[PDB]
Amino acid sequence: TSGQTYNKTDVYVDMKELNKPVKYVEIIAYEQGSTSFDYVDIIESATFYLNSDEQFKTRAGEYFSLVQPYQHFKRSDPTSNISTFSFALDAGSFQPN
Amino acid sequence: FADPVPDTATAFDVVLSRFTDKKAPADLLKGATFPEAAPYTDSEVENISKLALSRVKGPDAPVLSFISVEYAAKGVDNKKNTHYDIAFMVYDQVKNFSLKLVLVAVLDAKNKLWIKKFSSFNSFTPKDKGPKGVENIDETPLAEFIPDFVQFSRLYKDNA
Amino acid sequence: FTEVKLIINGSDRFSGRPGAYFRLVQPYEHHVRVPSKSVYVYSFALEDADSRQPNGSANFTRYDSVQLQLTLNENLASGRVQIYAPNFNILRIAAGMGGLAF
Amino acid sequence: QPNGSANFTRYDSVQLQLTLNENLASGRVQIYAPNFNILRIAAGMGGLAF
Amino acid sequence: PGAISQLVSYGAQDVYLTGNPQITFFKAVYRRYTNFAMESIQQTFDGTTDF
Amino acid sequence: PGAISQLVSYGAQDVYLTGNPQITFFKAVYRRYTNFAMESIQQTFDGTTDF
Amino acid sequence: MKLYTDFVFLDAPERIRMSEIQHEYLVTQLQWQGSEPVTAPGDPNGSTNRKI
Amino acid sequence: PKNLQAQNFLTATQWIGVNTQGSSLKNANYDLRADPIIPKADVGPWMM
Amino acid sequence: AFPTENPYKLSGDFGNSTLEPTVTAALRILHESPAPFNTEFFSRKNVDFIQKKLISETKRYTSFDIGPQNEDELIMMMAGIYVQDSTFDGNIKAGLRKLNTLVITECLKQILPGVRAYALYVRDASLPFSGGGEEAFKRPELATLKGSKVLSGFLPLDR
Repeated sequence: TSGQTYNKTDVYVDMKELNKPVKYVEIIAYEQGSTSFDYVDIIESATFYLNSDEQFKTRAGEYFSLVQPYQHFKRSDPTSNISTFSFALDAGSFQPN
Repeated sequence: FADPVPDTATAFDVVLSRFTDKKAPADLLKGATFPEAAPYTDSEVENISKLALSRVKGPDAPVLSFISVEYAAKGVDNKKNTHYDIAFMVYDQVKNFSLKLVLVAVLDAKNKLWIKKFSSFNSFTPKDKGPKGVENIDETPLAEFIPDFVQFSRLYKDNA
Repeated sequence: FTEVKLIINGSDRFSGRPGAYFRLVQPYEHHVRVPSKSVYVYSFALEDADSRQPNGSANFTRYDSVQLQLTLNENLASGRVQIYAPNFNILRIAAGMGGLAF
Repeated sequence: QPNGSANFTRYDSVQLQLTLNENLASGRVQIYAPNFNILRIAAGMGGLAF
Repeated sequence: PGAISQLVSYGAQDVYLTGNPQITFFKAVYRRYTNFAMESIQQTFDGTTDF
Repeated sequence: PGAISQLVSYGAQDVYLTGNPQITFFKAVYRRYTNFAMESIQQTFDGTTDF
Repeated sequence: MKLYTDFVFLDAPERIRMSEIQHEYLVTQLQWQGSEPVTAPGDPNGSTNRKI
Repeated sequence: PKNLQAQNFLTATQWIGVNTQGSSLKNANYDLRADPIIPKADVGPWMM
Repeated sequence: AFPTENPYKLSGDFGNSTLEPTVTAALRILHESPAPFNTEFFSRKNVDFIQKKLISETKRYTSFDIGPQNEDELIMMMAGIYVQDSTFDGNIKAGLRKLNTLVITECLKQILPGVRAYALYVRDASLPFSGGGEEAFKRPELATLKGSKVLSGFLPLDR
């Protein structure tokens, strides 16, 4: 209220506006001011809730960046810090896996 | 009493069926519907499976040795018709393996045993499951060309 | 605000437009008076100012989630933005008893 | 999906003949042979069928 | 002119490619699958997990 | 919780994706081939083989 | 050290079929043999013609 | 719409400029004459 | 509703003229001299057979009555198929049987979807949109449960 800004130790994204069957999600982070490309990994761990129920055991950020993509393409982080989470065996297939 | 082996069945299940009671007991046990179940009795079920195995003495019958019972479902109606639905493991001492058998059997008031079903746990021999399955996920089978009225192949057949 | 845009269930509700649209144009079209002052509005109703007759409304109850984007000017002080949303309900009076139905 | 195989179960004897270089050290030659089998699962039990 | 000249004069040899068509490349299709969901669950070790 | 909760929840879109299933992704399928064997066999040259 | 397994949960129609119907899967496995030959060393204990 | 006697559905557009089989014959009639017909027995691998 | 006689661009396209027979016109584009194979295939009796065969077969496959087809397009098709495939060893009947078979099949391949296409055309050319009501003018469904249960604010007592 007073206009003070404080950093969040724990920050969550509310996926409440999304009402569709989702194949996968993609997660990035970037500087608020530099609204440009070249993404950064600032995530130590992440977990997923549906109606306040855990969906899986909290995993480290490296899991989401390096491991999870195996399901689909570009499981690498040479300059990329793009992490994903899938709800399907593959993301790329046209078929609604 | 009991059921004929399904027209489609393995040889193992046809033999197990050959040893069921297809004839009614006195065909008097029609008097009440469904059992009441409140038993906490265990060892009694082991003896019913053993008795069903004691019924198999055919010249072509496998050697069957009792292992153990699970899902010992019992209850009795008020005409003293005791219903059992028993799942148990049996060891084949000649070919070296174990299977689960399903035993559905009843006792009369005199504790004589009749077997309604004796079969392998697994069923649906034909494997007609709705889902067919795909060898590749990222393969979209090419869409059938829907032909004009005549379906092509009939068109060349009609045209000499 | 240099630009204002409403997002409904993750989609643009309308194409984003300059703050002046919301300060001057919208009031012109739907209200009795154009505020002149830095007041921004957006209607989901057609030509209404209560009007003693509804003519269009947004059923926020059935929106799964809403957020609104404000593109701020470059010389603003820190402070509050209040958002008000006049809405319809049904006053239900029966058998000596009152209360408001949603 | 299999696209061919060599059935070793009926072979009398198999040898791998390796012509070596002359700048080698002593050590191991580790030979793998990925193969097919049938896994049968029934009545709550699994096992490999030979 | 255009691709029409290619479309129209498909020619005699091409009868093996475009005659009595069997499939279409222009109808995207998919098959309905069996509902499932995935969960990542941690398992534990029985015994010391060291060198 | 977990995947079990995901299976219980139901959306209308599901009738177009998981209703009346046609295939599954967890039941391995394959076809059978006449046995064949490969061999790489040397060919001979007729003529000189040089630059 | 932790082991994470991705489990698949099926709806009821398939879960029932999975239990009641028997399965036969075509699967792969590895086999191997070890051997530690002298492997044609400068050392006179070997030869370049070696069979395993 | 069943009495379609005024309609004309055939469009022989794929058949203009056709040669004897899929070869490049420079179709053009270079020989300013009759070009009589060559008999064709449908015997393939070995003509006879 | 529909005319049964077409005011052709060119009326009396083949037939109704003495200056040149149909066969001669075919022979020129073929660049071939007359031969029994040419004179029978491009004859009026064979063209009449083909026109009637196409009308009868179409009516047998479909429920639609069609008239004779644009002859200019048919004769070009006959000559086109002829050049692509004119195989005979001197057995004129066997050659004509195969060649007529190719003409009837190629023609029906155009006529059959053509009739279907036309019937659908006139369906839409006559009335606004498809005539479909709520089937066509169907807005998307939300089908989420944010507010499927309205929390009525209160429940009054029964009196």
